[PDB]
Amino acid sequence: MIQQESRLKVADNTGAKEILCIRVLGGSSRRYAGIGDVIVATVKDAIPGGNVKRGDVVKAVVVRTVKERRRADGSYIKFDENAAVIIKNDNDPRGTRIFGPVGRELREKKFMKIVSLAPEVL
Amino acid sequence: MNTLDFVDQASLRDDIPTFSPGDTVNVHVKVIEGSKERIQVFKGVVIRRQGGGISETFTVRKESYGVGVERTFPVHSPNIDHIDVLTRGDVRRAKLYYLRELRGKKAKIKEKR
Amino acid sequence: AVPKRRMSRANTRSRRAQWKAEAPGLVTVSVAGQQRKVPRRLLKAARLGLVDLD
Amino acid sequence: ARKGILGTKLGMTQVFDENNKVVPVTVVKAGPNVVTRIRTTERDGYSAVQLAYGEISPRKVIKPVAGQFAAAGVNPRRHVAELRLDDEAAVAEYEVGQELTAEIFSDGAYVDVTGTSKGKGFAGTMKRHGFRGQGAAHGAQAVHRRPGSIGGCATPGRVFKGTRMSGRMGNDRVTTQNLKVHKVDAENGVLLIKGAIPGRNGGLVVVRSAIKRG
Amino acid sequence: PKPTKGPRLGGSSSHQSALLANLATSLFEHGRIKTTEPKARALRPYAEKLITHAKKGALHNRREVMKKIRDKDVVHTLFAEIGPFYADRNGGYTRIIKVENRKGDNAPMAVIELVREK
RNA sequence: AUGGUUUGGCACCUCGAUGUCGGCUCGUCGCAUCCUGGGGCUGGAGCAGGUCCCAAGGGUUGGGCUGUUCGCCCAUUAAAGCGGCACGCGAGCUGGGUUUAGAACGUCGUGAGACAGUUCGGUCUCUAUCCGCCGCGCGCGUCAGAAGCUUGAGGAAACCUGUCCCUAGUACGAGAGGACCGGGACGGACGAACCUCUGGUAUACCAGUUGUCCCACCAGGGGCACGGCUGGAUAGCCACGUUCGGACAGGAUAACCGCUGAAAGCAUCUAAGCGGGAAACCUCUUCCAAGACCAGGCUUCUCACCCUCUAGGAGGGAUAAGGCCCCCCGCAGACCACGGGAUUGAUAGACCAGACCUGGAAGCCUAGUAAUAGGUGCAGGGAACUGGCACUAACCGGCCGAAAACUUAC
Ligand SMILES: [Mg+2]
Ligand SMILES: [Mg+2]
Ligand SMILES: [Mg+2]
Ligand SMILES: [Mg+2]
Ligand SMILES: [Mg+2]
Ligand SMILES: [Mg+2]
Ligand SMILES: [Mg+2]
Ligand SMILES: [Mg+2]
Ligand SMILES: [Mg+2]
Ligand SMILES: [Mg+2]
Ligand SMILES: [Mg+2]
Ligand SMILES: [Mg+2]
Ligand SMILES: [Mg+2]
Ligand SMILES: [Mg+2]
Ligand SMILES: [Mg+2]
Ligand SMILES: [Mg+2]
Ligand SMILES: [Mg+2]
Ligand SMILES: [Mg+2]
Ligand SMILES: [Mg+2]
Ligand SMILES: [Mg+2]
Ligand SMILES: [Mg+2]
Ligand SMILES: [Mg+2]
Ligand SMILES: [Mg+2]
Ligand SMILES: [Mg+2]
Ligand SMILES: [Mg+2]
Ligand SMILES: [Mg+2]
Ligand SMILES: [Mg+2]
Ligand SMILES: [Mg+2]
Ligand SMILES: [Mg+2]
Ligand SMILES: [Mg+2]
Ligand SMILES: [Mg+2]
Ligand SMILES: [Mg+2]
Ligand SMILES: [Mg+2]
Ligand SMILES: [Mg+2]
Ligand SMILES: [Mg+2]
Ligand SMILES: [Mg+2]
Ligand SMILES: [Mg+2]
Ligand SMILES: [Mg+2]
Ligand SMILES: [Mg+2]
Ligand SMILES: [Mg+2]
Ligand SMILES: [Mg+2]
Ligand SMILES: [Mg+2]
Ligand SMILES: [Mg+2]
Ligand SMILES: [Mg+2]
Ligand SMILES: [Mg+2]
Ligand SMILES: [Mg+2]
Ligand SMILES: [Mg+2]
Ligand SMILES: [Mg+2]
Ligand SMILES: [Mg+2]
Ligand SMILES: [Mg+2]
Repeated sequence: MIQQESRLKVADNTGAKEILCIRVLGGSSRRYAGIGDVIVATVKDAIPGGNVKRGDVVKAVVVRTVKERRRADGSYIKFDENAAVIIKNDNDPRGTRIFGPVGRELREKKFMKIVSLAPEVL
Repeated sequence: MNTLDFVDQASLRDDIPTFSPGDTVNVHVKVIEGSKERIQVFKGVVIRRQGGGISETFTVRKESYGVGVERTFPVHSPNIDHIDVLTRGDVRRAKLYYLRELRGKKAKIKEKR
Repeated sequence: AVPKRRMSRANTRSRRAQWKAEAPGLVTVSVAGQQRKVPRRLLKAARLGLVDLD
Repeated sequence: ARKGILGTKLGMTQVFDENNKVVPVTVVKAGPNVVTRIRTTERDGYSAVQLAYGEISPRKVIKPVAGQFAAAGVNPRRHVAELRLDDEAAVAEYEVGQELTAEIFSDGAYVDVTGTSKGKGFAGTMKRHGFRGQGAAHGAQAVHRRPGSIGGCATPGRVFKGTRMSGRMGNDRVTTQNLKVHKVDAENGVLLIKGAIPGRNGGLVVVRSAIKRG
Repeated sequence: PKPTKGPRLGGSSSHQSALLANLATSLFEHGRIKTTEPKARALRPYAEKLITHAKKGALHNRREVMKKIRDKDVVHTLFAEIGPFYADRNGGYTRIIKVENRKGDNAPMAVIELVREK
């Protein structure tokens, strides 16, 4: 439920606050991006001395969305506002933490580091 | 007349603790990793029930860091290790729809006395 | 749009050929000593004796 | 072989797995079907079994239908519908007047359910064939939501039979293939299926062994 | 009842509510009333509702009927005569009978009346 | 040499009117194929290529820029095909420029004006007759008449694919790197279906609230002010929601690969024969389908009372099976059609019971001078949901609707 031109909160210690969704990767005319999808985002505003300055183009893995997300037992989970995470070719997050909860689907997605160092997984 | 009352019974789990929209609860998510099971902890706010024979249906949802989180699960959930409704509660209805937008000091779940 | 020409007499009348009225079968009721004509739509009221038939 | 059964949808529900998941399910009460005729190839032209199920007051049932049922030797049934066989092997195991029940299905066997679709009434093109709505502003003139261009121009100078445009949709036979079975009732003829089969509460649904997978 | 499916009778919720209130008022004030049968079928639910509410005579119930029909005369008559008058019978207090189609617009006409047999 | 697509030539059709570029919606076809499929060769170790052959089943980006087509750029995918179709499509829409009337700039002209130079704003009409097409009905014939069930000629629909693991870091390669065929799982877009979950909507549900008018007064309620504004949600409908699908297999083939083989002691995939061989064809899957006039097949019910004409055939009645109308109606529906029921009955509506929603009715009482709070209590109220209830409405029922035959074998 993350779309082109959608604002995203940053859930990492890079120095990013607001970013734009470039697209949803891995699909011809793919149209939505929910938690677990590797999507491409651009930095719109960032910390002055942060690790990445605005205008850079980086890939992100969406984690926190205002749209519910299913799970095996029919569980639907709503969050307060969409949140992404910055990542590069090796699929290693460019930050060293995460603020706010996260979703268990990342473990399935094999981004072990994120959920392993997350403050809490739900 | 829900001709499935008698097929519902064939799988309906006994000892159904009561739970009300707007109670504080916890759940356990039996998850397998490397062919191994485990138990975790989680808090939530059952927002709605939908009783259905064996289809009595509901979820849960918590708050943290100024944000919310849920879990949806059976009345007779074999995944919920125990539906430990923390403190019995009520709310303005049986279902908290406006809970998706209240922020700060607006969105909690009342505790009855 | 409009027509390109006159539609033949026969064509117009053929189109007309299925637009007509129909006649039903009436019903008599013996109430109050009199038999009046009412479509079965009314038969029970006819028997009871309150239907406004001249 | 290519067994078959009629049944009704009375609602639809979900069950909670021993696999520990949750699955939606539809209530297809499979009343006991009764064989009221045989289709022997040598004397009819093919192999198949006649089926009927239900209850109708004798005055509600036509005289010829009642006579046919009597000659069959079974009580009146609410409708009649017959399924086909694939070989005389299954044929030899069926016999006029025999009663058939939901027992015939062993769990884990994919199934196919088909029946009349919902009554949608006449439908606009956009809803029917999933068109896209035009620009509803920037100056549409009573054309916010209509089909639009319809073919070539003087070549082919026609409108190409088959073009998908407005036409009353729904309310026709439809089938859903490869639906996992979930629980077979025995005492009171009930059958639970994952998914959402077509039809309507109180509608008529015919189930049969799945074709694709098995 | 079940909702008036097509373009509803009058063409607005307020108009329907009013029209029906006045219709019921007239029906109880007179005891029999001739109108277009479709309006009769639509009205039947409201008259039956009011009769049931009259079934028991209390301050709450009469406030209810006042809010519903807004005519103190008809409320009084309903609660004083019809209410007790229909204690024994249970449901189906009115009877719909059709009459000749109206001349002005041919619209089907049906005479409606409360069951006066009991 | 081919095609007729670009720039062109001719002026044969149209000046008593053939609306023009783009965009939008919708598409349809060809194949000189973009990917997906199958092959030949490589300067083909492998991966990854290059090239040519068969193949049109399916699919084939979104944005910034400009009116743009185009093109560049950014970033994805397997790909971002080339074209024909009045440079597809204004009696389907837009008018952004082209293309009137004002004005202006530069330029040409003494000039009025002009400039396939630029710049700002500038009326887009039609109730579908016919063909056509998407659906739904009426009439008749199917050879006594009816209710059902079909077989199936014959049409239609669908046909896409990515990623990851195992074989295996093995064959291959010095190393770097990294196989083929084959399975399994999870994905994108697309389609069908559905309301269980999550949600949307919710105008007979409820409540809060401003103004006002009204109901004799107040207390309480109602009218109106986009529902007066708001917050909730029944059912139903629906998608973001969930289930499923694209096959497997088979037959005959393309290109291609072959075996045994003389013409021509050899050689030779071939002229005799026999084989393999792909999303291409025919079936397999689903839907329509006996108006299939070649009108099919299988059951069950009514299958004999007349008259007359002038006996040749025909005209006037009898009806049952069943149908129609009628009534109540449906999740069926534009009207029609279809489905259900019509007393020996649950079709509808009330009723009861419940669920559900709303969340604490009014009245009284108590505390507070009050605005209010609590009890009376899980209050009151309650559409479309679940079961039963003849209480009302659907009937002492009318009307349509029974066999010329000929020839042959047994
Ligand atoms: Mg649809
Ligand atoms: Mg649209
Ligand atoms: Mg206009
Ligand atoms: Mg408009
Ligand atoms: Mg010329
Ligand atoms: Mg000419
Ligand atoms: Mg001319
Ligand atoms: Mg002109
Ligand atoms: Mg034009
Ligand atoms: Mg043009
Ligand atoms: Mg070719
Ligand atoms: Mg290839
Ligand atoms: Mg090559
Ligand atoms: Mg091709
Ligand atoms: Mg195809
Ligand atoms: Mg073309
Ligand atoms: Mg053109
Ligand atoms: Mg075109
Ligand atoms: Mg063109
Ligand atoms: Mg037009
Ligand atoms: Mg036209
Ligand atoms: Mg112009
Ligand atoms: Mg101009
Ligand atoms: Mg000028
Ligand atoms: Mg000058
Ligand atoms: Mg000059
Ligand atoms: Mg202007
Ligand atoms: Mg114009
Ligand atoms: Mg016009
Ligand atoms: Mg016309
Ligand atoms: Mg065929
Ligand atoms: Mg919603
Ligand atoms: Mg909604
Ligand atoms: Mg309303
Ligand atoms: Mg007042
Ligand atoms: Mg007052
Ligand atoms: Mg009050
Ligand atoms: Mg008012
Ligand atoms: Mg208004
Ligand atoms: Mg509001
Ligand atoms: Mg819906
Ligand atoms: Mg040779
Ligand atoms: Mg050789
Ligand atoms: Mg026939
Ligand atoms: Mg009959
Ligand atoms: Mg509620
Ligand atoms: Mg109800
Ligand atoms: Mg009901
Ligand atoms: Mg007659
Ligand atoms: Mg003859």
